[PDB]
Parts: sequence; structure tokens; C-alpha cells
Amino acid sequence: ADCGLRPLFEKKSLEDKTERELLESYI
Amino acid sequence: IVEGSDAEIGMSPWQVMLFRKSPQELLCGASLISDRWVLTAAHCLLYPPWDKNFTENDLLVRIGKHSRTRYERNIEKISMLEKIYIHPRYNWRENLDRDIALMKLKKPVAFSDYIHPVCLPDRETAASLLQAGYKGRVTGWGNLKETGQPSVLQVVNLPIVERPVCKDSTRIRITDNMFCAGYKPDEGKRGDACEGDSGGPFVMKSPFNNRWYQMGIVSWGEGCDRDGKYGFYTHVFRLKKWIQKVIDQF
Amino acid sequence: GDFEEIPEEYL
Ligand SMILES: CCCN(C[C@@H]1CCOC1)C(=O)c1cc(OC)c2oc(NCc3cccc(Cl)c3)nc2c1
Ligand SMILES: *[C@H]1O[C@H](CO)[C@@H](O)[C@H](O)[C@H]1NC(C)=O
Repeated sequence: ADCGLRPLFEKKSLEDKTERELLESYI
Repeated sequence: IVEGSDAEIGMSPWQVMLFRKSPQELLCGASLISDRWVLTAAHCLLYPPWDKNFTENDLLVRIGKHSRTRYERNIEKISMLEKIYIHPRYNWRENLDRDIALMKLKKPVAFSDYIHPVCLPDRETAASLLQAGYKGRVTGWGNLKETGQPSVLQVVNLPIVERPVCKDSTRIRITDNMFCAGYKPDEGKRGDACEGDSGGPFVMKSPFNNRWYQMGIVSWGEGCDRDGKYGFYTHVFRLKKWIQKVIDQF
Repeated sequence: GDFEEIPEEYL
């Protein structure tokens, strides 16, 4: 149920330093 | 990982180190997909041309790690293997087609800030994310250069490449069970997996549900980070019927 | 090698 939601990132609504690079590639 | 950067703490909590015994060394990467199952590349465990043939008792799984060489007391968890399952149609003779294996752990691992499973894609996930130009992320403790070793887990983001360009970069037969990724020479940017990273995860963050999915398994490259070459990845979704079948049976 | 010994409960 909780797969792919990282405790130190998604779970706390913090983003890592480069995830926005992947998002920007998803057109 | 060549031309990547140091992972942040907890950035890849599904990252698994396959650790060989006697002699104590990095065997491969892998990923955590539930509390009891780990995913990796078959050639990590079985590859006759290099006399590789590891059994359950030859290795350990180390989950929640960041430092490559340290024993990360109170953070990492070390698990023993109950059973290895290699895809029965893994093609080690020719092209590493269906380069995928599962490992069932003797005991479920406790999740923590540093230990957490990644999702596996369904057909819709693959159709929407597995597209040329879309980037995923590759992580591992493998070599920094083709010809040294990192202190901590390394991360690189790499674009998926069009299938004809993949095919035209190699003399190896590339199947529908593989995809390739990496920058083209004139894109300027660099980065690749390297020795020791095979078996690790290629992940993408779905912009629909904001979850991470393991789309690929680090399989093979002609050297590492060479101009006009790309890394080849096992296409996890295409192998998911096999994954489910194994987990459902065992 | 470069690896720190692990507690030999794992070994
Ligand atoms: C299918 C046989 C491939 N091969 C022969 C062809 C013929 C000319 O050379 C390529 C290999 O030499 C070979 C075999 C492997 O496993 C058996 C490898 O594993 C890795 N992993 C490290 C790596 C580095 C760059 C990107 C990723 Cl995605 C992973 N590279 C490997 C390379
Ligand atoms: C070890 O076991 C595997 C089982 O698939 C076999 O393919 C391999 O050749 C064996 N290796 C040796 C050295 O006996």
C-alpha cells in the first residue's frame, strides 16, 4: 500500500535535490 | 556509477547491497520490493562465462545502507537468503535477455526511515513513463570509472533512449525485454552505471500518483559511460507476470 | 579488503 513513498521525502513532503529533473522530463 | 553524485540520506530506501562472503566484497546491487522479497539481475548470481554461480549461503543482503564499506550500526539491516529464483528463460549465452532474479529473505525486514519498498509498474505505468526522453534514476556502489570506488551510494538521472538508437549502438541483439538509457554524445551530459551496479534499480517517480516505480534493472553496457554507448536495462513490467507467479507460488 | 567487518551473527 505504501510502496514507493520514501519516509524522509514523500512521507514528509520534502523533495530531493534532483527529482524535479525527472518531473521536467515527463512531458 | 560514473559521473553521478552522492545520494542524500534516505534517498533510495529500497536500495539493496548484495554482499559476498569469503571474500568480503560488493557482489551487485538489488532492490527491496516487499518485506520478504528482493529483486536483482540474474547475471549477478549466475553467469557461466565468468564462472559466477552463487548459491543462497554465499551471500548476504544489506538493506538501508549509505556508506559503501562501513558497517552502519543501528541503520543497516543484514538478511540471509532463503531461496534464489532465476528466470527460467534468462539468456546468459547471448544477450542477457530476461536478466532478472528474485531472492526470498529468511525473515521479513523491518521498514524504517532508511528501509522501504519500491513499487513495481503495471501496464499503464509502463505505457505512460517508459518513453524516449523521459528520465529515470540509477543508484549503486559500483565503480566510478570504467578503468575508483565511492565512499557512499551514488545516484545518476538518465534519459530513456529510442529503441532504434539503442539497437544501432551495439552489435548485441536487443529484445523487447530490454530498454536502454543514457545521454547522446551531443547532449553534453554524461553518466552511466558501471561494474558493481548491475542488479540495482532504474526508478521513475510517477507524476500521476507521486510514487516511485522500478521500471528497470541495471543489466549491461559496453564499458561504462562511453560516447555513443548506452546502458541496457531489464524491462521490469514485461517480466512482471513472472515476478507475480514466483511470489504467488512461493 | 575495504569492508568493515560485520557482526558475525550474520555470518
Ligand atoms: C550481453 C553481454 C554484454 N557484454 C558483451 C557485449 C559485446 C561487447 O561488449 C558488450 C559484456 O561485456 C557485459 C556483460 C555483463 O554481464 C554479463 C555486464 O554487466 C555490466 N554491468 C555494468 C554496467 C555498465 C554500464 C551500463 C550498465 Cl546498464 C551496466 N556490464 C556488462 C558488460
Ligand atoms: C552451478 O549451478 C548452476 C545451476 O544453474 C549451473 O548452471 C552451473 O554451471 C554450476 N556451476 C558449477 C561450476 O558446477
